[PDB]
Amino acid sequence: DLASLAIYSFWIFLAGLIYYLQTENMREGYPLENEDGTPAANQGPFPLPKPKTFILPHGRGTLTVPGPESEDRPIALARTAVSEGFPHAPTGDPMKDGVGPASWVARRDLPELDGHGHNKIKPMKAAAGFHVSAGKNPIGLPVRGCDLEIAGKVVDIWVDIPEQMARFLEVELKDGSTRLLPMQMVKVQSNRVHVNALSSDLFAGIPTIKSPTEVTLLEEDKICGYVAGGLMYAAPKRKS
Amino acid sequence: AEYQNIFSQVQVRGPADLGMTEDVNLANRSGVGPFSTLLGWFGNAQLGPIYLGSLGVLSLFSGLMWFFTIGIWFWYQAGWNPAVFLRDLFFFSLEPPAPEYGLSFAAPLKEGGLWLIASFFMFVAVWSWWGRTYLRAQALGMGKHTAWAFLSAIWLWMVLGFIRPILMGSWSEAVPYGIFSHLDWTNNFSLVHGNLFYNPFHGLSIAFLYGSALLFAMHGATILAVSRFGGERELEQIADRGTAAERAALFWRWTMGFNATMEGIHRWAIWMAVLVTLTGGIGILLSGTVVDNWYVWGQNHG
Amino acid sequence: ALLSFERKYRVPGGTLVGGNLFDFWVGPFYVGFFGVATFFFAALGIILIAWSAVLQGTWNPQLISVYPPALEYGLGGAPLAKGGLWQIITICATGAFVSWALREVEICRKLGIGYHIPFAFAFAILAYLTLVLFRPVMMGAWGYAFPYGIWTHLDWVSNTGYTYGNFHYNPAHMIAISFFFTNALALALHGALVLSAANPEKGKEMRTPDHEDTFFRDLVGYSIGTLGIHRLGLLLSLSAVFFSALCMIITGTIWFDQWVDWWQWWVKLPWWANIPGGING
Ligand code: BCL
Ligand code: BCL
Ligand code: BCL
Ligand code: BCL
Ligand SMILES: CC[C@H]1c2cc3[nH]c4c(c3C)C(=O)[C@H](C(=O)OC)c4c3nc(cc4[nH]c(cc(n2)[C@@H]1C)c(C(C)=O)c4C)[C@@H](C)[C@@H]3CCC(=O)OC/C=C(\C)CCC[C@H](C)CCC[C@H](C)CCCC(C)C
Ligand SMILES: CC[C@H]1c2cc3[nH]c4c(c3C)C(=O)[C@H](C(=O)OC)c4c3nc(cc4[nH]c(cc(n2)[C@@H]1C)c(C(C)=O)c4C)[C@@H](C)[C@@H]3CCC(=O)OC/C=C(\C)CCC[C@H](C)CCC[C@H](C)CCCC(C)C
Ligand SMILES: COC(C)(C)C/C=C/C(C)=C/C=C/C(C)=C/C=C/C(C)=C\C=C\C=C(C)\C=C\C=C(/C)CC/C=C(\C)CCC=C(C)C
Ligand SMILES: CCCCCCCCCCCC[N+](C)(C)[O-]
Ligand SMILES: CCCCCCCCCCCC[N+](C)(C)[O-]
Ligand SMILES: CCCCCCCCCCCC[N+](C)(C)[O-]
Ligand SMILES: CCCCCCCCCCCC[N+](C)(C)[O-]
Ligand SMILES: [Fe+3]
Repeated sequence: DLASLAIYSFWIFLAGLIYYLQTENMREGYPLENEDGTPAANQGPFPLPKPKTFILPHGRGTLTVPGPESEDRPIALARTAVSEGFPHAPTGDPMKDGVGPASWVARRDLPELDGHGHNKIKPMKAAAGFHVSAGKNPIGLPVRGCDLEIAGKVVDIWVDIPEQMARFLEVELKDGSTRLLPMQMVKVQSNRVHVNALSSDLFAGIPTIKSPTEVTLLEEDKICGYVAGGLMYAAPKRKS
Repeated sequence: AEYQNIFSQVQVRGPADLGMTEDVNLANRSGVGPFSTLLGWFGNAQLGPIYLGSLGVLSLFSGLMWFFTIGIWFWYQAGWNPAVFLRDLFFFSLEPPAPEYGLSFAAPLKEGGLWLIASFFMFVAVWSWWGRTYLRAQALGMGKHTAWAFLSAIWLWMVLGFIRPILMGSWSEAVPYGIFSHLDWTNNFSLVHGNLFYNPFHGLSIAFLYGSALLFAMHGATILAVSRFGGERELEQIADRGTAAERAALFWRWTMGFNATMEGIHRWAIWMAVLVTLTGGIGILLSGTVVDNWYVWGQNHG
Repeated sequence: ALLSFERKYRVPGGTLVGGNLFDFWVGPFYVGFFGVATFFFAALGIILIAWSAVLQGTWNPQLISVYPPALEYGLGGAPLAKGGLWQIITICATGAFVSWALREVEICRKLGIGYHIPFAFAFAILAYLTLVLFRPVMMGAWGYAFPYGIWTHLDWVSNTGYTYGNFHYNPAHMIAISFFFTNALALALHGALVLSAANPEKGKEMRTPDHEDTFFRDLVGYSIGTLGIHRLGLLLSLSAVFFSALCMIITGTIWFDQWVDWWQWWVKLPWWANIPGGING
């Protein structure tokens, strides 16, 4: 009867849908590879999907996936075994090197633009009409690191204009140079801003941006990458 | 105590955003509203503006027409007595025309006609809002996903109060407007058709509902887990995969063996949820029009 | 074996327990110490479940079902065929679940991300623990637990439900359902919102977050926006499940009567209890 027809129908629908769904989720990082970068032998039952192209919005070009993958950057990792499936030890400073939990992908070196063509993200000094509206204003707080030592001072907040939201703190180092510090990895406090991933001695190592009114997608990644990795790599300096 | 980003810890404000101006008849958009700092702890503080306009207007109008045609009925029950009105608020009920009348539009106003008026108002309210959901996408040159997704919902509602009543031969087979009464109807609808736990669409529908919570839990916690690399900026990450997309995919590949892309995870999403009411609507539609009793059907499936 | 960008992530470290011992992969899968724990618990339990399938004398999965010790055994242990097997199986499930969470922690660390996912999962684990552990215990017998079988478990649901009347009236059950519905609504929207921006009208240029935000204000005149909707989803989910636990942990323990009747409190407030009219006079 209809019921049995409908339900058998549906289990069939659902199966091609998962299949659809799954191949659609194969537009990045495929096909698979061996630890050497050779194409692996077995890609599973699902084919690569027939490719699609994204028209990007401010003359910034085109994107077609699936397409050619390459980590367009050296990887400083030595194998630690004779067989697939083991960790690959860093051969240098995984921080300085950008491997591990400190990894970054070589994104574009343009900035994200709002819908109007202007840079999504700005230092608030150049962000016309913008002001801290609730919550402790960090600007002016000293910055502590996980070693319980001071590392700098906040000398502005880099705001996302269209979503109107603090994304980074800019910090002034002893140096007199500044770094960005992702909003999501600091505790703004009553009198200090505490940074747990980095001990004071590693802040200088936080990567720098070329323009000082501007970050690019590449520099966001290198930075967020850097300070995320400290969680693992600074942890010896990370005093309780 | 690492920071979690469930709550913004410093809020920031700027000139009211009046939004992109694609083909939006800008005449129709309202003025910016105030800013809730309350809301601002969680997400955006900008209340408003809103594009109202004929379809917005008609919808919004009848939306109240429906709401009010019910509420007075409640009052008429309460003996116009605001104590009673408050005491008995969930117990009141606007029920459909007695099955005597069936699909008749001639039921006395006091014996079911007040229900039809209310429904007629809801029908127009809901469809016009649907069309509103579409036009808004068109005027910004966006895909029409929100409208499709909205149909799924509309499907089950269509089926509950409209198609199934018609297919059964009477309006009495619909859902009464009332807080406690639509609960009862529901518990009873199951009892009559031999326990919906044996309707395999019902069971399918539960699996998706459970799964929508499953997934939105997975997706949400993941984006927050990688917002330290700007995960929430999903459009640009689609356009240019960041480490955020990569640690996201990777955490999941290493846990359970396969994974999504940033555009991908949102397809899992819209379908995982849209299937709740899509399956749902069916389970109900066959119920009583074609299967009198799901146990008996469960026995020999024909 | 590896995704095209995987290898620089496959570094050593992040393990909670046992150093480099189990710090390695198998296919895509990461094996913790806890990779091993969960395997062992999962093996054992699936074994005991088959052993039940034998004492029961089916292999058909629609029939297999593994009930708790009956109410006489209380919170003691039953003979295997008489409820012991379920009790172990329950111990093993717990072992599996917790372990699976800890491994998510260990992956989190290696990748350098937050712990929000292990976090949210512990609410599911908690919902399960409520029905098979906290409630049974507070009630006083393993026998109040649901049974491990595909339909028999729907049956527990239904009778347990119908024990207290129409279970709709359980007020925390009302709260918990509103989130389930609300969450699905929000997952519907979020998904649709992104896809429609990433996949615009045609030869039209991939829209923007600003477009996304704009679409909503036009529509309903406010937009939680993109950090928000992900914070929203995590919350509605966790809340649905949180209230689901609630509504059960109170049922049978501090309320054992018909749920509809608990509503009498409202209606019997003394400043209207005695008025004549409406539904209740
Ligand atoms: C799904 C299958 C059944 C059914 C089964 C159930 C069951 C069972 C339950 C509900 C519940 C709800 N149902 Mg129902 N319900 C159905 C179809 C509907 C339809 C419809 C098709 O048009 C509507 C409007 C509702 C509406 C409602 C709400 C009253 C309530 C929570 C809504 C929600 O979570 O939305 C999610 C998101 C939204 C944004 C809409 C929210 C709407 C708000 C305003 C409702 C809050 C009520 C409040 C204002 C009452 C007064 C409070 C003070 C004490 C004065 N149901 C069909 C007939 N419904 C739950 C409930 O608690 O009811 C009492 C519940 O337990
Ligand atoms: C929490 C609420 C109630 C309850 C009420 C209901 C109701 C009501 C229904 C179900 C339904 C289902 N329930 Mg139940 N269920 C409960 C607790 C459980 C437990 C519990 C141990 O934690 C589990 C594992 C299940 C599992 C299941 C599935 C068999 C089925 C589809 C669920 C789904 O899509 O979820 C979403 C999750 C996913 C999509 C992820 C993948 C899940 C897969 C499907 C898990 C299957 C596991 C199963 C085959 C056993 C494997 C165990 C051993 C390793 C072999 N329920 C409690 C008692 N359950 C529906 C059904 O149709 O089954 C009869 C249904 O109508
Ligand atoms: C005693 C009760 C019976 C039973 C009888 C029913 C009945 C009857 C029905 C369900 C339905 C459902 N049941 Mg059942 N069900 C039982 C036990 C369960 C259990 C459980 C045991 O734990 C669970 C988890 C469920 C879960 C569910 C859902 C999966 C499903 C509805 C999905 C939905 O989101 O609709 C919510 C969404 C909507 C109603 C869509 C409406 C959208 C419209 C357009 C909203 C417009 C709003 C309006 C214009 C006003 C504006 C709003 C205000 C501004 C606020 N059932 C038992 C066996 N169940 C439905 C189903 O699909 O079954 C197959 C259904 O009809
Ligand atoms: C006749 C039935 C009664 C009734 C009786 C009950 C009873 C009794 C219960 C509920 C519960 C619930 N009801 Mg009710 N309910 C009714 C009608 C409804 C309808 C209806 C449509 O109106 C709705 C929407 C609901 C909705 C709901 C939810 C609030 C809740 C179930 C989800 C949950 O708890 O997640 C919790 C999630 C879990 C337990 C999942 C845990 C999963 C674990 C951690 C891991 C699984 C791993 C698995 C083994 C993996 C397999 C391996 C493979 C590799 C996959 N009820 C009617 C009136 N309802 C249940 C509840 O609240 O529980 C606390 C419950 O016990
Ligand atoms: C896949 C199905 C799931 C889902 C999805 C879903 N719902 C949707 C959509 C989607 C994808 C839409 O895009 C659409 C939407 O508009 O999103 C915001 C919608 C929608 N889902 C809604 C509700 C809803 N969805 C439900 C369920 C579900 N929706 C599932 C979870 C339910 C349940 C659980 O039963 C409810 C309660 C609406 C918010 C919205 C459609 C709104 C609508 O159609 O109403 C028309 C207008 C009126 C009725 C106006 C009157 C409203 C009140 C009765 C009067 C008081 C309020 C008034 C506005 C005050 C005005 C004061 C004046 C002085 C100005
Ligand atoms: C906030 C709670 C919501 C949610 C979230 C959620 N679930 C999660 C996560 C999160 C955050 C994970 O990261 C984790 C995951 O890895 O997902 C892919 C998971 C997970 N949630 C799962 C299921 C699940 N979650 C559910 C619900 C929910 N999970 C909520 C909607 C349900 C419901 C709706 O019932 C189910 C069925 C798994 C897919 C996965 C956890 C997998 C796992 O724990 O592995 C360890 C165990 C095994 C491999 C096998 C179990 C071995 C046992 C010893 C044998 C079986 C015993 C059992 C008692 C049988 C009972 C069967 C009968 C009831 C039919
Ligand atoms: C506070 O004081 C005031 C004045 C504000 C009054 C208060 C008002 C109140 C308290 C109102 C309360 C309303 C409530 C609680 C409504 C609840 C509804 C619920 C619980 C569920 C609704 C389910 C109903 C559905 C499924 C109905 C579906 C309807 C249809 C699909 C349309 C039916 C079609 C019709 C009759 C055909 C008309 C003609 C055409 C165009 C074909
Ligand atoms: C229009 C739908 C909006 C739903 C979002 C509401 C979430 C509010 C959460 C609390 C916000 C503020 N806080 C932190 C002070 O609690
Ligand atoms: C979005 C893809 C995930 C869909 C989940 C499919 C598994 C659900 C199994 C439900 C068991 C159902 N049935 C029909 C016997 O009742
Ligand atoms: C429902 C769970 C599906 C998980 C899919 C996992 C894909 C694994 C690919 C084969 C890897 C093989 N192995 C373990 C033999 O090395
Ligand atoms: C944190 C572990 C929780 C596992 C829950 C297992 C429930 C059954 C355990 C009781 C077994 C026997 N008893 C009553 C003699 O103790
Ligand atoms: Fe998302």
